[PDB]
Order: sequence, then C-alpha cells, then structure tokens
Amino acid sequence: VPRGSHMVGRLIYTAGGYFRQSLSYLEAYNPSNGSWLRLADLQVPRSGLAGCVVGGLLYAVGGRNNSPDGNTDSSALDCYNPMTNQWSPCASMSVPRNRIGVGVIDGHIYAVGGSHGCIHHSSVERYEPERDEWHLVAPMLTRRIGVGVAVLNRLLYAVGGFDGTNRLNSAECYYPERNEWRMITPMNTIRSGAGVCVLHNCIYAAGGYDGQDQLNSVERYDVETETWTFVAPMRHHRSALGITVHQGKIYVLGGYDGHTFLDSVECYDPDSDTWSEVTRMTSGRSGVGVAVTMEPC
Ligand SMILES: CCOC(=O)/C=C/C(=O)O
Ligand SMILES: CCOC(=O)/C=C\C(=O)O
Repeated sequence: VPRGSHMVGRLIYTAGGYFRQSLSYLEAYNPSNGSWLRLADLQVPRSGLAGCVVGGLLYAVGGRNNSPDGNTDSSALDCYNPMTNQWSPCASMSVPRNRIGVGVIDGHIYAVGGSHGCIHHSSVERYEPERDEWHLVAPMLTRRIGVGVAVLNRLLYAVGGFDGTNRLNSAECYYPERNEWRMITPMNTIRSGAGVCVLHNCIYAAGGYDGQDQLNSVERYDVETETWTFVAPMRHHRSALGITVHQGKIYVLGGYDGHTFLDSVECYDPDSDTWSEVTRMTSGRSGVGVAVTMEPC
C-alpha cells in the first residue's frame, strides 16, 4: 500500500502555481519523514493547471502562464517520469483550459471546463496515454472554470466553479457508458476554486471562493444518500488550493486566503474529523497541480 515499484514510498507532488507570476516549480513532499525535494522544473510556467497520475507518470494539464511578458492560456499536456526526472510533451488538448479540473477513470485522463480568455468552457475531453490522443466527449450542462473534479466508482464529478457570471454551488456527474452528464444535489456553499477529492465513499469540497470571501469550510457528498454534510473546517481560509489523498488522509496545499499566498499544508484525519498542519511548502503559492506517485531517482 505504501511501497510502489522498486522499493519506494509515494510522495505528494505539487507542480506549478502562482506567486507574482506563474511558476515552474515541481516539488515533492514525503509524509513519512517530512522532507521536500525540488525536481525538474516544468518546461513552461503555469498556474491554474491540474495534476494527475496514470501508470505512475505525473501529468500536468492545462493552466495559464501569467508572465510579465505576456499571459497565455495552456492546452498543454506534459508528463513527468519519476525514474528519469524529465518532463516530456504529450499531445495538446483541443483548446486552452485555465483553471481546469481533471479526473482519471480507467487509465484515461478527463479534462473539464476551464477558461480561454473570456470564454468559459462546458467542453470536456478525454486522453488515452497508450495512443497519445485527446477526444472530446459530451460537454457539461454548465460552463465551469475553477471547477473541482473527482472520481468515485468509475464516475466523474464536476463540482462548483464559475460560469462567467456567478460562482456555483451546483455539481454534476458524468456516466461514461451513456456519455451523459446529470446534475446532482448542489452543495450547501457556493464555491469556485475549491479543492475537490474523493475519500472512502464521499466527494469532498474544501475551501474555495464564494464571490466575496475565501472559505475554510469543508463539505462532503455521500453518493449513497445524495446529501452534502459539513465536516470540520480547515485552519486557513483558502482558494485555489492544491488537494490530494495520501494513505487515507486529505492533504490541502497552499492557496490564497485574501491576504497572503499560503505555504501552509493541512492534513485531514477523517477518523477524528480534525485538521492539522503537517508542513509548509518552500514558498507560498496558489493554483498548483497536485498528485501522488512513486519516489523519484
Ligand atoms: C489502466 C491503466 O491504469 C494505470 O496505469 C494506472 C496507474 C496509476 O494509477 O498510477
Ligand atoms: C475579487 C477578485 O476575485 C478574487 O480575488 C477571487 C478569488 C480569490 O482571491 O481567491
């Protein structure tokens, strides 16, 4: 469960992010010993990207390079191999997607929503690593940027976000065999840029922005009861946070609290319904991509 491949543990990788400008950092945190490693920079700076892992490879998807010399939304898919410590371009998406949400089903990467200039996407596309090919699938019922995405029981959920006019509490679910999206129970809070993940049988939505404050509240959707319930709030309000699951606990990384770009990383224990601080990143940032895979070489 803890060991992967050769004889190694798994790390929490954070890629990219934003502080003053879009960042190229790739760093990996080890919950077993508290250590941080700096790894190979992304080829192109990006905030607002998502991260995921397939076959042990780390993928960086979408985003936007906010640089003083120009701002460029990204359709880019790039893959990091922990065994070589090298980034490799993959095929690009049909469209640039900043503030994207990503989920993995059946070894396939789903890219959801996001923005391209003043365009807010409802479009969705699926990537097949064995063929290095993107194909559009059915669009969402809602245009969503800053959308959180999670996978539960081989179904993909798109949660919260912003359609261009209002921040959203709505959420919806993709059924792959019917290529069909259906709305589900909305959250009890409007959230854009929330951290969205799955733990046991629930989809969590932590933090985000409700249109006037960054949030510390956290809720989770029990798919069996189709209801949202608040759990314990985080210790920091945060928006544009990184999130992932590691050994049964939820990790939230950085974000913006309305005053500071956070370096705080918090870990949620579901058994005790408590959050603790477990480390800080090397520097404060928002809009990172986060995933978990094997230790690098
Ligand atoms: C069917 C392909 O699935 C994978 O290769 C998954 C890898 C992973 O979750 O690391
Ligand atoms: C008021 C401009 O919009 C924001 O500033 C939105 C979110 C955030 O900081 O987290």
